[PDB]
Amino acid sequence: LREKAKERNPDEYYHAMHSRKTDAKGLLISSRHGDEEDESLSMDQVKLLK
Amino acid sequence: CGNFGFIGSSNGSITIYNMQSGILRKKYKLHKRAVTGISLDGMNRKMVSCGLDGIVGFYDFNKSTLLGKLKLDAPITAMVYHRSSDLFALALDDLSIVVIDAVTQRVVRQLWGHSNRITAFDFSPEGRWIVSASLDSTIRTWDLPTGGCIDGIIVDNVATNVKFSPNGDLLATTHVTGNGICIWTNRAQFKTVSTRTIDELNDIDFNTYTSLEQIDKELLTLSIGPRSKMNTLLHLDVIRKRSKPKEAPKK
Amino acid sequence: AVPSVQTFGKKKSATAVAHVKAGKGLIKVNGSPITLVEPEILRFKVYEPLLLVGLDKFSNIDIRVRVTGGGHVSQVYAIRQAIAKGLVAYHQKYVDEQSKNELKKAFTSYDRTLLIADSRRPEPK
Amino acid sequence: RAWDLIRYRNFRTFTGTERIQFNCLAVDPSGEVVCAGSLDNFDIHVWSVQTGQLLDALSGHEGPVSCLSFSQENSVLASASWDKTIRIWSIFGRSQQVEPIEVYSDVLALSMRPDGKEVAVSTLKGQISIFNIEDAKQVGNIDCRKDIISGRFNQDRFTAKNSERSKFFTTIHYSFDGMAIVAGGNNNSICLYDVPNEVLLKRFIVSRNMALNGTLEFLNSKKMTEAGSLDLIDDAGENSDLEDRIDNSLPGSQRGGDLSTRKMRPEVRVTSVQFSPTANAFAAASTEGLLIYSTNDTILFDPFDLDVDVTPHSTVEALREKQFLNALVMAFRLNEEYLINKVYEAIPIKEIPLVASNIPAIYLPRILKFIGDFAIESQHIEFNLIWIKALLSASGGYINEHKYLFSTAMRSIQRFIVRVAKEVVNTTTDNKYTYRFLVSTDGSM
Amino acid sequence: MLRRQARERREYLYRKAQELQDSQLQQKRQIIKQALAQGKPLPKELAEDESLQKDFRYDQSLKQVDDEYAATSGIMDPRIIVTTSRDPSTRLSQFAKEIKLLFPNAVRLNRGNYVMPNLVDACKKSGTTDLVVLHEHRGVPTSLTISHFPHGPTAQFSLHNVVMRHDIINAGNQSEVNPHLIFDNFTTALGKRVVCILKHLFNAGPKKDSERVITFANRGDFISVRQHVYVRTREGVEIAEVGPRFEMRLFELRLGTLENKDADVEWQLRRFIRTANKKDYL
Amino acid sequence: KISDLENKVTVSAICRRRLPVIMHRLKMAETIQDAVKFIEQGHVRVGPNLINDPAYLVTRNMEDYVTWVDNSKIKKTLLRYRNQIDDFDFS
RNA sequence: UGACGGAGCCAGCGAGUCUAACCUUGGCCGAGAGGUCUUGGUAAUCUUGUGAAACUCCGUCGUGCUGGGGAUAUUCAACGAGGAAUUCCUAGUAAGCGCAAGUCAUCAGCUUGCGUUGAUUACGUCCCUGCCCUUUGUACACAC
RNA sequence: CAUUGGUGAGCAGCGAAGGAUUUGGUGGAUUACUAGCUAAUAGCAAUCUAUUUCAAAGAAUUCAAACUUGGGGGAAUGCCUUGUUGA
RNA sequence: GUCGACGUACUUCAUAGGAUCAUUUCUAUAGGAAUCGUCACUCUUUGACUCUUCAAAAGAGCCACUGAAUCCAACUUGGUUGAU
Repeated sequence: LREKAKERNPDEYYHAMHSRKTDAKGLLISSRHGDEEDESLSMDQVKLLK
Repeated sequence: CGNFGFIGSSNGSITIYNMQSGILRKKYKLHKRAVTGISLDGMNRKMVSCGLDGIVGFYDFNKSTLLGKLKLDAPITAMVYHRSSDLFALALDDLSIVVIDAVTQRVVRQLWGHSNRITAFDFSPEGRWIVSASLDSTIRTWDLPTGGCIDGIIVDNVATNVKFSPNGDLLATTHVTGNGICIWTNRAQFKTVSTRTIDELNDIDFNTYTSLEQIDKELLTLSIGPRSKMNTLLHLDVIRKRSKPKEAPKK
Repeated sequence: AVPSVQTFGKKKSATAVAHVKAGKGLIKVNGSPITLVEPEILRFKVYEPLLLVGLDKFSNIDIRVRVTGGGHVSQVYAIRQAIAKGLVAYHQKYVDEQSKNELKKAFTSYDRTLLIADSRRPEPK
Repeated sequence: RAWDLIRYRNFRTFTGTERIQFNCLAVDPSGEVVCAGSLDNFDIHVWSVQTGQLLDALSGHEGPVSCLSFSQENSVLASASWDKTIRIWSIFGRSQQVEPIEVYSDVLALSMRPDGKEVAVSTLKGQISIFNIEDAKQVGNIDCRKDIISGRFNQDRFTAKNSERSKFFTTIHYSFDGMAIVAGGNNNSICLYDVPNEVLLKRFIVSRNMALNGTLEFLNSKKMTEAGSLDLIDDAGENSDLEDRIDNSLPGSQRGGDLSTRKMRPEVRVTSVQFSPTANAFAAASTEGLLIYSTNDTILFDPFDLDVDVTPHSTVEALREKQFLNALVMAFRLNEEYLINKVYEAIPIKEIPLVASNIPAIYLPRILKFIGDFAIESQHIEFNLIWIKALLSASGGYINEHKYLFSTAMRSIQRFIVRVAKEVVNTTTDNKYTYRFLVSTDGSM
Repeated sequence: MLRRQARERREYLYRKAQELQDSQLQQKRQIIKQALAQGKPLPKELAEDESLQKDFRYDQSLKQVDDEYAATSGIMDPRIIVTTSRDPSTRLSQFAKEIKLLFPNAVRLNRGNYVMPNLVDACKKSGTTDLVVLHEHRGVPTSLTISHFPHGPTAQFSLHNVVMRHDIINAGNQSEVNPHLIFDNFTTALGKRVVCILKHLFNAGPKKDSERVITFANRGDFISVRQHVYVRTREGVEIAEVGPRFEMRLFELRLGTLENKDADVEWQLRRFIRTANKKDYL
Repeated sequence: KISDLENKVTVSAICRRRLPVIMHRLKMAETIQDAVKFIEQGHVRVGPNLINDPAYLVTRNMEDYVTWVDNSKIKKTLLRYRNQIDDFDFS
């Protein structure tokens, strides 16, 4: 892993770096809910659940 | 530069906006009656304003100072700034055209001859002439080097607008009647016209000086011809030996 | 949804991220205001991006700076660099380019280390 | 390699030791040392010219050395490279001193003031930054990427507004008074600025040929069809003979040689700009040729503090009344070429030095540059040399303490002395000596 | 030049892996070369492969300093930095002075607040070739590390019987002429590797009458380093001792610069193995 | 070995040296068709100058300078993915 | 440039189921091994992450050195920035400051890292002390 | 306590018989404007035909023509060139 | 410390029976099986076509006229005797 960090090549574009994002310290945010769900649900969904 | 636009209001105040973002940048308050002409240098360094109280203000533009203020003898109706030669012309109310440079702030020509209010005027693109048009149904051309009127056209409709092309190709006038734009071509783009005044040293009238053949009999003087004739004469053997082809042609 | 701009200011190991966006005019370093940035003798080192160009540039935008790393003087140099080049980048992107390079000219006439750090060193003689 | 322009011989050839290809050079003023930089080596190669050896390899850039220039006065080397860094090397005399100035983006075309005080670099952002050399801090920059005409190519599928192909200058050059910069790049605009005010003086469209590629910013939408544009269709087999039905263009070739071997239209670009050292012009190496742009004083009435009493009529009255100095300064305030020529020829030889000593100092570069551009082709050789002798004797200390004002008016004068007058003097000298031989010696049998 | 040097080291170790992988074809091409030379029959494995012989038609025209030093061996003079550990004592600063006087084309760099990554980067883009980092123990210098910079090797040594020229007497000034070298019984391939490392930090081609000499004499993995000047008499040659003497022992030799310690080790001292003290250049 | 001059010289080797394949091996695009689309859209410069056609052959020393143009949306989104985007230098 | 007494604050290294005292006083259980509880003394760069110190602020003092047996419920060792000489040193450098680690050699009577704060003076010269090089210009013009 | 995150409920402000977003089609520009057709010194354009035919001119031993082939090896039968036998 | 002889030890090398395919019929064998001018239906495989996801990127650009779709406001209708 240290060698891969030495050979990152910073001109590395993927299409998944639109959806995936990064916290303040620089590490990877992994959403602990789903990735087939949504974490925030809409107002009418909240109306039905409540 | 295209960055700045200048508004001159009828209460005498120049406001300077940015053309990209549309907001007020500066606001000069010199005049008290209506500001009828604003222009600026080709280097965005000195601006010149003229109001119909008859004062031309000269401001520095980068610093917001004024460099000076010059009081003319009539209310000024229109300014045109020739930007390469830094000479701007004012149509005064006393039916004269005051040509004044912005560097040293002097009246450098004053053109008289119009009988009614000057509707429009414009500089030649080389800045040698100024063509004006006025309510006496006339269009005049002034050679501001010599300061006199080169040509005059009595045109039946009063010409309300006069503009030169930014090359020396065309004059465009606009009259009181007629929905179009009248277009003239200057014949002095193809020939040379005499700067000799109309009313109602031929080389100096045609702006030339044919250089005389020798200035003094005790002065050495080369030939009137190409400079290379001496070298051609002195080395025409080796030049032709150079110029021969590398092998003999097949006859 | 808002016009916003992010810049970075660095000295030795301090680093400061400045987010500039349109707002009411509040300048906040690490949550606290800019008028609390210790060691209090270099508070004018932090202030000079504001006083060099006037507060009328900051009257319509709100800046926030997050500063980690470094020491006291490296953090005030990171703060002033982040504020300066963030104001320049905001006036580039959302205000006119004439005010952009007027700001660049003013900061560069004061010191261009407000905008470009001195980064890779030494010299092997 | 070095070329004698007398005997037409390549007398010197300098190679490195690493087999690299050189992209820019810079010579000493006192031409002991040549210097050259590559785009694949990150070093600068320093050769002596007297001997042929490799004197040094300067190292310290971490990117390909895009441009080199020696300061013409204090002889300090300035290199600038794609690691976003301009660097100043004190080579001569025990220093081995290096001063690196960082800059915002990667540099292509550094240029150097004629007095060696400042250096102007062009960057890939689109800017021209100007730095003080001795105190390595930026004096001022021009933001040039919005007065650049970048046309749209035929093959590309992105507009000329959003293109990043040519919105920067790959070649810049100082004027010889140090006050202006001409600049060109891979675009069809060349722009010149005045570096005190950092404002665009004028922009020149270097081509309107639609046969070149990057000329039009907006391409005619009639030519864009349901499958491709109609100008990317090769109609080369509709040709009358085989030698232009032939396609011998190997595929991914850009900037090789032999225009047949590239398959695209030739793009429009300026590869080098330079100002003229003697007369108020610049040359630009475009794709169409060496475009030479020059002013001329025959047109453009541009006076210098005339008043209402300053007139061609007034000037010839002062000439006829033979106030010769007043006629000369009236013609200078008119700044009219025919009037200056008329007064200049009407002043007699008896009082050239009185007039030339009483010329005011603001009209000195005007009379010097007039005498240069007149005397190159005028026949009055002794008259022009009398005027040059009177001006250099009467006011030749003002010239020496204001070098860069008369730096292009004095180079135009010694373009007249060594190029027509010295050739004539050589001919009369050879005639004198052949006479002395042909009558002084013994021809008997 | 970051990306160039990374991909250049990548291509070099790719080529080295490809050489050790396809080095069997070199020796079996050698077998069929000498089979053509003396007309002896060819083995079954080299006799039934048809592709190798129709490559041998092409390959019949095929045919000291090693891969890191081979490109610029005698072409270019070295450039050495000598630096101490960090916050050094005065006797280590005297020793670093003595080592920078030992090696010509060496300068000395003050060490303090220099991180070893950006120190290595500053050296290998300013164009230096070797770095000598010296470590002490209460004055007594205990280690020196030599790093050859265009991704070359680092040899780490300990120093053992150190007597210093600053410590002895005012015996005068040094010579600083390009010396002659002496290497005594460096016999193994590690011995030739250490010789090439230790001697490509001297200038190529001294004078034939260059009157100072410096010897690296191996005595059971303890390289005695002495430096002598000489003047040849009528009966022998008279040796005077000048400059520091020590014994260096190689304990590590790896294949990268100083910064990483992720480099592949070519050799390092197995101390606690069962047959440790039984062989030399172990 | 010189048998490379008959065996290993090959249109696929000259084609692996093309610009989109260099790109895809440098991880600069996820596939060769994506690399073709990106350098057709004018995102990729070698050195300073923008390269516009796919067939461009990239030598060994000239593949160190294959980057994106500045003011690229792709450069902006990779910098803002790692939120190292500094808007001072436009990306 | 101090001494007390509070307060604000700012790092970068470092993550092996691995990291860590000694000597006693006694009670109870047990066949014994021992277990568990209890107890005083000595030693200590603590223990894995949070945190540094120099620094900054706020109250208070007020600048002429050290000894044991004697004597009530004074006087007999060193030392207040270190002589002659001597060594090293040119920018994130000298120096101040703390914090971690402990990597097959070396080191814990310490060694190596890591950040924090950060200058003065040279940046010329061969005059002195030395060391080196050359003494046909060769290499192709021009010039010397 | 931050969201410089999504979804909503609302104010202030802006605010002329409404506002916003998206999209299909057509027309005009995207180079500098001398008119359509044909068998063209003129006809036609409502039509070329029942004059559209004759005459003249007009034919290189160039009776030569792949400047057009991915590399190595070969070419039974072809094909090319040269000679040859028989007519 | 070098190379020969002897001795020792080690490595490698066999290639036979039968079937099938390979000749625009026929691989040499009679022990084998195939010669038909289309009508329809069902199931299956594939490729385009349009739209789209991972998942973006770039828009042959401007202006006018005309049609459409959606979200608000406004009006109308149904609606706590019950809308969603």
